[PDB]
Amino acid sequence: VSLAQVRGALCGALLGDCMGAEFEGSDAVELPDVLEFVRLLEKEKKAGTLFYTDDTAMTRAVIQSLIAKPDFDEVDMAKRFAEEYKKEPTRGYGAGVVQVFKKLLSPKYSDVFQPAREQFDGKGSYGNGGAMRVASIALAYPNIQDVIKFARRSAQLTHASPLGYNGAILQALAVHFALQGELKRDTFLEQLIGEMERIEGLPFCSRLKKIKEFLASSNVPKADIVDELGHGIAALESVPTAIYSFLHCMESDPDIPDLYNNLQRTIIYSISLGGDTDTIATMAGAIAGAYYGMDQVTPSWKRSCEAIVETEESAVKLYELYCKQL
Ligand SMILES: N=C(NCCC[C@H](N)C(=O)O)N[C@H]1O[C@H](COP(=O)(O)OP(=O)(O)OC[C@H]2O[C@@H](n3cnc4c(N)ncnc43)[C@H](O)[C@@H]2O)[C@@H](O)[C@H]1O
Ligand SMILES: [Mg+2]
Ligand SMILES: [Mg+2]
Repeated sequence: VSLAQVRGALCGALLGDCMGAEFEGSDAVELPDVLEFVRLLEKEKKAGTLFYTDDTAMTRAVIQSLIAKPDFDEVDMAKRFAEEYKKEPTRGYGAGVVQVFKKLLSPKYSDVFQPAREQFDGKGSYGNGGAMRVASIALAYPNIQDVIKFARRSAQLTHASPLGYNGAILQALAVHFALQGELKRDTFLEQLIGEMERIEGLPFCSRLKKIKEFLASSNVPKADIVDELGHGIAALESVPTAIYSFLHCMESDPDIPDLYNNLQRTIIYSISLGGDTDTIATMAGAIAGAYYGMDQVTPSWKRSCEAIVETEESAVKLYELYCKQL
């Protein structure tokens, strides 16, 4: 695993969040809007015109916890989540998860997992908020067993439903396997299916099997992807879609100009799917970034993003943590 890959993953996550943010929840977004957006963005004279959202706010909190406590400290991490919320509450947090932060900030809970368990009448959140921030677990911990147990724990601080935390594990594993050289598309899916069959044993495996079917077809319409995989706030309806976006964009897409590289193509395609665009693109962007590396994060794109320099600095620190774990 190279510095290029860790850098790529975090910068890809940042780009996906920043670029996807203006379209999130849009019923009307289609590819022409996204292509226009990109060509305008590339000519913007001022840097830093795209602000990040909760997806990145929580990512940065995860990273600062991993650097402060590299053996993984869920109490430290919970505190950083709640304090980040308190400091910048308008970044775009889910309507449910705010109550978790409020309870963590209160004196009443000793068990930092207990607020999450109380969400949605004790069923817990099945939102994608655990998955949107989880990439860095795969960037800090080379051992897959660590990736799984820490992805799960980091997610369970807000997402107590298995759909929520298994979605976070799935996203962490997709980044993990993308880091392993440049696996062939079919090997990558086989790796993910193998792991999720064990973990769920099966909603996420079902979606991964559909993905295998889609990848074996040609010219699959957006509507079929949306209808079968989803583009929603639920982890089940967003994490597989992000994985699909990444795997699809390993090859040319006839509607996206081939002057865009694979990572750019992945982000554009993700956003073009509509729905939860900042989170699907932040997840697909983390996976693509880990896979292709920083070579595909172009200067005109990355300069557009709030906190790019801090993000690059944090990628160097995560890389050193990863190397130390070896
Ligand atoms: N929240 C948004 N965007 C909405 C607009 C934001 C607006 N601009 C603002 O500033 O307020 N995006 C971000 O949140 C998503 C991830 O949310 P997370 O999973 O962290 O949130 P939460 O746990 O609150 O769940 C989200 C919603 O899912 C439904 N839900 C979840 N579990 C449920 C359950 N067991 N039963 C019923 N409903 C459940 C609820 O509708 C929750 O409010 C990302 O997209 C991020 O970008
Ligand atoms: Mg957001
Ligand atoms: Mg979102």
